[PDB]
Amino acid sequence: DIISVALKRHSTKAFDASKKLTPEQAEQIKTLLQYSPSSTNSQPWHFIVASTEEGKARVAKSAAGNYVFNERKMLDASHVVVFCAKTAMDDVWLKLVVDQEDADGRFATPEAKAANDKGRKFFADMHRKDLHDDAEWMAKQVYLNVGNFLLGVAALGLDAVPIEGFDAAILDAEFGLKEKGYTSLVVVPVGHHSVEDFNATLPKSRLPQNITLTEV
Amino acid sequence: MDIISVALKRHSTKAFDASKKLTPEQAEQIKTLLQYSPSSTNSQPWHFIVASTEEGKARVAKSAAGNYVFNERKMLDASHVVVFCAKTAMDDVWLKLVVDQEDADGRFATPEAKAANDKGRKFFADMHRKDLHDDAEWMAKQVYLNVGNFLLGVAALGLDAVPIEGFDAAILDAEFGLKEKGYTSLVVVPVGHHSVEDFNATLPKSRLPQNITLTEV
Ligand SMILES: Cc1cc2nc3c(=O)[nH]c(=O)nc-3n(C[C@H](O)[C@H](O)[C@H](O)COP(=O)(O)O)c2cc1C
Ligand SMILES: Cc1cc2nc3c(=O)[nH]c(=O)nc-3n(C[C@H](O)[C@H](O)[C@H](O)COP(=O)(O)O)c2cc1C
Ligand SMILES: NC(=O)N/N=C/c1ccc([N+](=O)[O-])o1
Ligand SMILES: NC(=O)N/N=C/c1ccc([N+](=O)[O-])o1
Repeated sequence: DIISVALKRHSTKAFDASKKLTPEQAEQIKTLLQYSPSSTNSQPWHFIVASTEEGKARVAKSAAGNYVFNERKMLDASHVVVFCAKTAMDDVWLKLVVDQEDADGRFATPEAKAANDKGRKFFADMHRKDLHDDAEWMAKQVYLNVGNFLLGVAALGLDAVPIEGFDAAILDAEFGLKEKGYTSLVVVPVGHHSVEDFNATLPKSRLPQNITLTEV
Repeated sequence: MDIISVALKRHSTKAFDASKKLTPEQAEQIKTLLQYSPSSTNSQPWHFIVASTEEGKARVAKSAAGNYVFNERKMLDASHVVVFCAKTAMDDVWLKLVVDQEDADGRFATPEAKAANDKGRKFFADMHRKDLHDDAEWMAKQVYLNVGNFLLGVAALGLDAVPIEGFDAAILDAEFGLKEKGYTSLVVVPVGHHSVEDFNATLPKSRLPQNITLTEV
């Protein structure tokens, strides 16, 4: 079941470059990215899915300097997902989200739509006008998406590794993200592990629940 | 179902049936999901409060105050309610705890492997706690990743849930003495079975189209 998946998945340290996702799997990973929940359904994100050699090479430019030992993961995997967050929460995006919810038939009346918009703005304004942490708030939603994604891809029988060891300034510049209103946060190569993936057979290790978990 | 079915079917439950409890097996399963989430460097910079008694849930629900009152019943009515907390600072005792646990579990072939893993972990941790002074946000991001893993996992178990940011973290922290223990509350997730008042159970899901959010290269 899903608990078996959670207990058996791992962060892949080396990919077999001959092993590709099926077209079906490639569509399934896009669906996972799209259907993640987020605060107010704000979906404050953009994904770059690199599957060509040229595309993956562009992403791998970010595995520079002290991050060079992540480069092969980006090159050898089948599909490499760059998770990006918006850099500021703007009204046009808030309108885009509520209009999409309306198109999907979530509102019975104009009043219901207006109440949803008002509630979304309560949370958005708390972050972007009061706390001034909307960049962080949106980034947190993207990390939530990554968590959904890693479990989902494992459940599809695919290997992956989440990567923070990359140069986001290089990756942003490579895809012109800043000027488009986004910034790169996590890179996740997806594919099938190779024999060089020493982590595939190592035991999982987590802190005991008697440290991390209180029942009340 | 496959996992894509779960992703397409799950929803944020707006009202729970307080008579429908998790089985003992399910209660163990949700704790496993919390524990086994990945995180940057396996830093696991988190604490979970799992409230299953009516007394415990009532206390968590004290945080649904003021502008957050319309999340109160979700917290009272679900079988189990999980409070996801992050560490407020990444200290060296914790970094040692994590590498010592990895060693106990058998991840290192030699003392040199263990040292190299420790060195690599500190490379990342020090970038945040020393260069950028943003380790609190870095750790909070790992907690959000855990929440994403959790919501999909509990849905795949056939359980309803809702992630909640609409709560007063000052009240919740004080209620469980979190700050003085070195933690702060970020997300509350009631888990159980929806009630007849869950208007969201039958509404269509809505997401932005991929032509807006997704570029293939
Ligand atoms: C946000 C995030 C960033 C990570 N960055 C890297 C990375 O740059 N390179 C790498 O090899 N592993 C990376 N990892 C993998 C972690 O070390 C791994 O998740 C952790 O040790 C737990 O092991 P598991 O993923 O096999 O369960 C990262 C994980 C997360 C969650
Ligand atoms: C971090 C986070 C916090 C949220 N906070 C609340 C909340 O306080 N109350 C609530 O009813 N729903 C909350 N939601 C639910 C979102 O509105 C919901 O995830 C989004 O509309 C997408 O719908 P779905 O979860 O049904 O797919 C939150 C979701 C996330 C991810
Ligand atoms: N943040 C969200 O996604 N949605 N929040 C919904 C609600 C409903 C009641 C409250 N509340 O804060 O009382 O937040
Ligand atoms: N951040 C992590 O969890 N683990 N990182 C592992 C590695 C391995 C190589 C690199 N790197 O940055 O080149 O990071």
